[PDB]
Amino acid sequence: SGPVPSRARVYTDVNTHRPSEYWDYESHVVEWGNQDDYQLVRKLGRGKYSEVFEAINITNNEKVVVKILKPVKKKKIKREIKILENLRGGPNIITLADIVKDPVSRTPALVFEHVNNTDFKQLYQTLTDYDIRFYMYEILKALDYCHSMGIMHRDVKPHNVMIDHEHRKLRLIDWGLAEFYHPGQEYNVRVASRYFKGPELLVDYQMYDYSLDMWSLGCMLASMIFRKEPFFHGHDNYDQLVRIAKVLGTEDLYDYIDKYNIELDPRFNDILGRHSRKRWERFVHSENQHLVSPEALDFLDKLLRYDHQSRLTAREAMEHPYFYTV
Amino acid sequence: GPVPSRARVYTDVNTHRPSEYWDYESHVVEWGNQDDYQLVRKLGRGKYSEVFEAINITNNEKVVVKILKPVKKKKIKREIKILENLRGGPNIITLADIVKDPVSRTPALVFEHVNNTDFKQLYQTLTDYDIRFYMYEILKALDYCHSMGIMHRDVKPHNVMIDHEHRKLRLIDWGLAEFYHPGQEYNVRVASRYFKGPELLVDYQMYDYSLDMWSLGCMLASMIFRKEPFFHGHDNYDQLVRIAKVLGTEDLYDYIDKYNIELDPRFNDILGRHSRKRWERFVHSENQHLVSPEALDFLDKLLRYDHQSRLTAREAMEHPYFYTVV
Ligand SMILES: Clc1cc(CNCCc2ncc[nH]2)ccc1-c1ccccc1
Repeated sequence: SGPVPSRARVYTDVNTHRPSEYWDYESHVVEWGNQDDYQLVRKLGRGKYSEVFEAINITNNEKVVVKILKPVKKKKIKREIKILENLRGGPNIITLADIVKDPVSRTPALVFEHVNNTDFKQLYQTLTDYDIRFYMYEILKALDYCHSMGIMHRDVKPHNVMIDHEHRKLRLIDWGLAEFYHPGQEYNVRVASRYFKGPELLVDYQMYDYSLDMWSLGCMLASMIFRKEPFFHGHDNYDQLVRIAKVLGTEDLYDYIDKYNIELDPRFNDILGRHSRKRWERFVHSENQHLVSPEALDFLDKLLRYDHQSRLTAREAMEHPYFYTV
Repeated sequence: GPVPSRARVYTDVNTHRPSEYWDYESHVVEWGNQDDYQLVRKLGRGKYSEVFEAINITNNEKVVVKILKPVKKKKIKREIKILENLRGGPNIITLADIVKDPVSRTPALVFEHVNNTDFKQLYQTLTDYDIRFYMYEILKALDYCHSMGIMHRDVKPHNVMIDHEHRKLRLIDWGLAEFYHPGQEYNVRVASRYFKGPELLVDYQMYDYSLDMWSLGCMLASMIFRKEPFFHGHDNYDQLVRIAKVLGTEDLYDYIDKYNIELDPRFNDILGRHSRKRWERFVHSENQHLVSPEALDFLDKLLRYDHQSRLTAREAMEHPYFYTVV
């Protein structure tokens, strides 16, 4: 008849039991403050529908980050703002400080706490096996919190994780794709960045949950311990599933899609092939062995599962032996 | 002639901004189609506008439609520009659309719907706290619009829509609002009689945002003392006399001397001599529950003849009267 329904094993009804105002971002009233209080200093980068700037709040001489949004979709701006407001103050969540709009331009801008970022590549060289544990625990704090608040980030990747290694501070940012979890709801699968996309998205299984973020986090952990960036290197969304199948095997992939009665896209049949399930110790080499341990591999194995229901939740992951040292 | 004056705050916000932001005469107005809106009932009738509750048929959401009698096109452009400039500001009525009826070609402004609680029910059950709360909400609107270089120039109870059930307040009716430019001489035929600042009544044209602070003072006094209106003039000359009966003729002569104001000969036989009355004189059994030393200290700092001596909206927000509000 169609796909088998699914629901989160944790924080299932947190949004249902809350008032309409909290989860309805379309009805949320956005109060745009004056942009004069902020003086833009330099461009920090340029995203798809946003330009980020380092700025100074002239009213208190404090550094801030200003994300000038290309207002391509209003509903999307409202969702992000609402989620940021909802999560404001949460552990390791980027703090939205202000919502402003420049008076002639009338372009929406989000003002955040400033983070002194340590480069992905630069941090990578000096990252110890403990450091991977510590920061992975810090991300888990952010995820367990946002999941407990009925929100799935849906865009977990190293670019969205800001780290100040000098102060051992981590912030989960870029909430633009984030969404309110509602049990039974069917979500758009065109979320997350290709390498971090969960199997559910690639096979077009819409009734996904917070566990999506746990797959993404698994991909990040895999890339870190093994020093293989990205871990699953798809060249497109179809190939992405093949790259996962080359590691997890095609047997468990068919068991997954059968369990949820998923109609596999015709473009898959000719590229998927047949693949054995690979051991996690196969990726261990001389360049990465110092960051790899049985605990790390046991933890990774419990994150990188086809079955979204079978993956550890953020809270279960926090209790894993891998983190006994943090 | 009269000594020049300028605002103590947001003096050159407009000057340092481009021509497009404040030249409303050059602003390009794009009139949408009125067919998206179905009028429900008349909410009231102003001088050059008729307001209606309406339904946006494309989304079944209620909206407010202000049909404007097009006596002057320059004024309509000014309002539209100001509304567009302020759109999204805290407690500012949100302009949602600008439409013309296809056959009538009459200009109409579409705003976000506000459910206004019945004034009579609200007036009797209002408490000391509700006044502090709603006053702070108006201050948010004023500090914001003054920050954007705009003086409302028509602050009065009628232009403050309050939804008590949801504790929502909107400052509306921007038809008399104007861009502040330091040194500019404005038309004094603005605001509503009871709310007209001394500067308007003595024909002192170089006024600023502080005009709105006097008007707010009139509302506050009316609220805490349960006297409506507080200064009950029967005309614009008598209006100054009503103020003089409270503030005293001594300070009135100090004011007009400070700015070298030529007092109209019509004031000669009506002004008289009046002593400075203590604010405690207006306290009675019917209003003593809404009055406090903080309230009287705050009111005293708003109802000043000298427009430069009145608290700015930001200073007013920092007053001890609001120490009990978020
Ligand atoms: Cl300003 C005002 C206004 C109202 C209601 N205004 C009615 C506005 C209206 N009615 C129809 C169209 N617009 C109620 C209370 C207040 C008020 C509340 C606290 C302190 C001072 C004043």
